[PDB]
Amino acid sequence: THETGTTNTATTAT
Amino acid sequence: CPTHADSLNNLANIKREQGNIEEAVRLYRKALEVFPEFAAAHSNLASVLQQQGKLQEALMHYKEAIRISPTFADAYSNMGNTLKEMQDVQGALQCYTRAIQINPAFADAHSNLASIHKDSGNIPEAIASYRTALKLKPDFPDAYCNLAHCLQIVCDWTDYDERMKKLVSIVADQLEKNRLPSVHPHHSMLYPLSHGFRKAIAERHGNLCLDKINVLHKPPYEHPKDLKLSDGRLRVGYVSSDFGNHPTSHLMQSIPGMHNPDKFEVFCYALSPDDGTNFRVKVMAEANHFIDLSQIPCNGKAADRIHQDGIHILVNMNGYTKGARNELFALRPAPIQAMWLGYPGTSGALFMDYIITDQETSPAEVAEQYSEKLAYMPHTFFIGDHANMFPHLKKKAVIDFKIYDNRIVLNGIDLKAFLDSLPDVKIVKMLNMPVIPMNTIAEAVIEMINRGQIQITINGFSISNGLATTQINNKAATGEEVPRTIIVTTRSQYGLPEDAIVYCNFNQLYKIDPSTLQMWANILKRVPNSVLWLLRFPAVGEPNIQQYAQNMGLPQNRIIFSPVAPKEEHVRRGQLADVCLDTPLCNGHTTGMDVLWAGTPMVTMPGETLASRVAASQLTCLGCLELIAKNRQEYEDIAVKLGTDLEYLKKVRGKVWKQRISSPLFNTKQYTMELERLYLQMWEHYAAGNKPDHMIK
Ligand SMILES: COc1ccccc1[C@H](NS(=O)(=O)c1ccc2[nH]c(=O)ccc2c1)C(=O)N(CC(=O)O)Cc1cccs1
Repeated sequence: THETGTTNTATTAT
Repeated sequence: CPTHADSLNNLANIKREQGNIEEAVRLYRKALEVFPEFAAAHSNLASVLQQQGKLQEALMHYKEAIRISPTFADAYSNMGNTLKEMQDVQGALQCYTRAIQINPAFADAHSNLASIHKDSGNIPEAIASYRTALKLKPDFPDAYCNLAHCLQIVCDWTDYDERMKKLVSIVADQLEKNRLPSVHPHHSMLYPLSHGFRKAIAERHGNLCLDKINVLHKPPYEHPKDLKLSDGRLRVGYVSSDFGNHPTSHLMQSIPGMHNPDKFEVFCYALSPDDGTNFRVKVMAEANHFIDLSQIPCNGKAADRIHQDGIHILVNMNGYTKGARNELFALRPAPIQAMWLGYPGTSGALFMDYIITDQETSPAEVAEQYSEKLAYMPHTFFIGDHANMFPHLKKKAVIDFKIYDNRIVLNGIDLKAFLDSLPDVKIVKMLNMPVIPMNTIAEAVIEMINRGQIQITINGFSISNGLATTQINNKAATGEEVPRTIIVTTRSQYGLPEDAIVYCNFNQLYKIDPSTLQMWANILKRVPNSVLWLLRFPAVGEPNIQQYAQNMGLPQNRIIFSPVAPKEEHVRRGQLADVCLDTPLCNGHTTGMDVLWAGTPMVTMPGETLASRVAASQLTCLGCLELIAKNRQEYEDIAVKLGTDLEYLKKVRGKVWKQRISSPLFNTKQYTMELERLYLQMWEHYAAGNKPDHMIK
């Protein structure tokens, strides 16, 4: 059984 | 001016979303040239480096971001995802819990934490954390879809209809927006998605492999155009993470050694280290060549090794499963690359030429479900090693506790020898079944079962309690060795009734949907006293199934659950059932082979997906077309007839018991010969200068 994918967070520069 | 670095970083973020990973890397690095202490740019760069498979370099930039900004929760959560991929679960948990401690409202980190719980087998905590993520970020496709699979796993069908609607909606939106779908390819079979969507899901996950090989800047390989360098022999390479104690070896471990060395040279490329089991020993000893690619983690260097061996046909046994390195196939080290056996579906990927299947599983009218060209085996593409692994189940005897074939069962290598010294055994004609009367020996055997004793000795023969195999010989329990003793298997061991029909299904519960359980309920309601035998797979799904069954008019005492068992006990106890009811949503695959080897008729309704038609392919090769239903009414009628016409049940059980031996289904030698004829059609086709086309003979 494959590992569950994850969500990378993109950071907005301000 | 600070807008310079900020603008580069935010433009790179856009490029990443668009799939232009190379340009994103360039802009992130330019941002770091302009503003070296740029925490966000370090972390965003590490994100795309992770996506390119540069895991160690990504970690380094994550730590730089956190050194610059110790409370940068994005970087902690992103780093957790990289550690999870490196198999460092404790490191990943430490990062996720740090991120959530910094920012309790951080939806993404809650969802990434949930994925750890899901993979650990802690489905209630995964559900809680996914639900926290969706509460914080209501539009969150990864969390919704992985939550949906959590609920599938435990058979929680609350608002199942709206769940499927939204799953399909999410995939449509993601496909339309050129994003990676949040439904995984191996799961797409479970949901009412179109065949186009399932193929597109596959292609997009395959594209992930391209981002990881493109950074290698490798040119195309030159491929052999003849067999001269190999002495006229076709070089076949089997690539798999599962040469070991894994169901794929339980299916095909005999095939490498059965290839004809006068016309074939067999290379097995292991993606996993040696797990110490006899499965790994056997393939390493019987393949002409065995190559441990787990020692060569660079996919460019591993592909070079494949290409140096001169492989003509390279066989992908993983598809989208744990342990896959489809990057190897994306680099195309061989002129012909085929999907086979390990993955029930299309790769959707340009870099795979063929899928090895058959006309029952994959009839020509549905070729559009697959990106590959179809390559037909003559009977079924499925195969199992049961005849080699479980020969003790070729014969059985029973005790007449009063005559049934599946209430008290004995199997063993020396079973016939044992019975030679019991002069009062009766031989029943049904291929012959000996029947031990209720004598002194039988009482001692039954007493062993009732007292939970491990084994007894009668006339020098060891007689084992079938529930204690791991205490007697752990290698017998796993299928690594053939059991030596006579084994006793009984309905009482599993709480099954002695005087009623047992319908069984030994699949994971996520293969059941409401529609399937309703169909099973219709059957039980028509066969009085019959029961359904399912597995705690997992246990927390049991109250959900019991509750839904009761709402369908079925008392709780009609469904009996047993624990998951070691491999040999799981196949052996299939002999206690009268009938197996196959799951139409996704059939039993390995488990279909298992139940037929026990002689248990399996009723199935082939669907449209490859995964929904395997069991019928198996039953066609077996030669029991009367067990294959054209619709739900036929499926119920067949199952009810087997449970109510006991002479018919004896007839059909007799067919399975006999044809598991006489048909091609479990014949690995014939399978390997026909596999070889298919490889040679592929090779000749290529050798004549043609691109792949269907090989349907
Ligand atoms: C070594 O087994 C691997 C390895 C990798 C992936 C799947 C399996 C394995 N598939 S298998 O064909 O062998 C197999 C075995 C026992 C079985 N016992 C049953 O009662 C019913 C089915 C069954 C199937 C598996 O499905 N398991 C269940 C899980 O994931 O928790 C793990 C195991 C549990 C007991 C021994 S093994």
